[PDB]
Amino acid sequence: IKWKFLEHKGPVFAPPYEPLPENVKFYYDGKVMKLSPKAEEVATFFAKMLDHEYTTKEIFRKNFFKDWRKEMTNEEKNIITNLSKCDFTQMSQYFKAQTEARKQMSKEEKLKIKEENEKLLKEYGFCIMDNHKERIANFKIEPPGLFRGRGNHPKMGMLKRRIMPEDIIINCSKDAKVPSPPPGHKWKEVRHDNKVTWLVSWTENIQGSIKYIMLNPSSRIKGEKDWQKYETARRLKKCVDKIRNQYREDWKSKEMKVRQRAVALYFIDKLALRAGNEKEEGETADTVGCCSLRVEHINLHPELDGQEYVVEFDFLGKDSIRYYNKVPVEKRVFKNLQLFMENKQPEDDLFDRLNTGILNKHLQDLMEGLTAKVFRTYNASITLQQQLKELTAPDENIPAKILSYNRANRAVKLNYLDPRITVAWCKKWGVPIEKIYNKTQREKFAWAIDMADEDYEF
DNA sequence: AAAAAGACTGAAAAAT
DNA sequence: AAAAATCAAAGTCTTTTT
Repeated sequence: IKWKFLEHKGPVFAPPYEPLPENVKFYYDGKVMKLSPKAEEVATFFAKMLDHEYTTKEIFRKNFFKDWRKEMTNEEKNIITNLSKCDFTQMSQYFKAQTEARKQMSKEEKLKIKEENEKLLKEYGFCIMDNHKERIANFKIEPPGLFRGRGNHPKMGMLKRRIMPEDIIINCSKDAKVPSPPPGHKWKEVRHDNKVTWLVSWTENIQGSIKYIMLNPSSRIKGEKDWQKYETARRLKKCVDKIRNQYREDWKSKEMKVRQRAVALYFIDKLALRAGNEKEEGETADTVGCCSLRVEHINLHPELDGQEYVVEFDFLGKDSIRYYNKVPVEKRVFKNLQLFMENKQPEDDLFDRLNTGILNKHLQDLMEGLTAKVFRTYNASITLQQQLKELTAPDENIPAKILSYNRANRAVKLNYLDPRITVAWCKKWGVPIEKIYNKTQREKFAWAIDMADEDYEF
């Protein structure tokens, strides 16, 4: 269970489309052409992005072009058949202009809207869960627009539709006043599931996944998970030795399987690679993680740059960010990597008999609550802790120590670091927490800030 | 088993 | 005064369906 009482106001739907001004025009093959409202709206999306690289990608241009056409009238389809013939320049000029306008505004102008914004947030940015009011992270529904997929996402440029109340599922307690939908509408459904943490959800049309409206990080519901998250990592700390000794043993098994996971566990532990869940071949942008590494991403070097037994990792991880690395591994690991590449083709899984489910199942068996990602938290937290002891100058000046903080903070993000660690250091050294964590971080880390002392040790 | 369904960081805008 | 400086996709992991 996640709560007992949950009463909130529902989402803020996207502002309705504002038709272009008459003077603002669109040209096709030199000719002028007034676009159907729907076709117009979609075109503005593209127009506002002509100043962006997205518009230079062929995947984007095509995905946009096709989707735009599905919204055109029958005649528009007949005419507009070449993107290269469409002229969005004037539309583009307009929006840029509009943006300039908002920049060149009176303080009188600026303040009004600023207060306008405060009225929405005060009303729709909070909810009541149990005894207290809580802040909501994202209370507005994602506006329609063009999909900004990262990397070579095969769907970038696709049209994200406008979410109606009819697509919205509301969640709140049974005894709560149900938020009423916009006049003339209905929610998709209303449920009272005290097992989930979300207030609102809906299915996004581009990938068919479910989007949710949840609470601020400073939430008890959120905060509590984070607290639990670091605890789990602390527990790994104790069992890591036992764990490292076991997979270090599995490196010599008569079961490539036992060996496949062990090696992967190694990299994860040692290099902090991500689990690597399989992604839909042809529906997503190809990035990989540990378990999903392919033969082609690894290249072994018996000896290299004076280094002996080097593994040359070269692939695209999360967000299509390239991970290149030369890693001197332990012999049995290096060799095992040869065994794993034997008679395989590049386009093949390195860890053919392994997956995140399998791996995590094993980790769980080793310690309840242990999943791959825990190694990233654990590795990051411990490093900062130890680098803080080692680098903090015991007779320092508040600002330089903060440097020490950065230096310690170098070899190691607000996500993989038990905040209590920084909370401890700041007290022991009398460095105001305010000096490291800003208002919001203090908001978010209030729990670590209050339940940890100069004596804290991750 | 495994797929499918479900529940939890980048980058752009805003804050002399 | 003005200008220059400092939200939502994409993963992981769990639960349900097949």
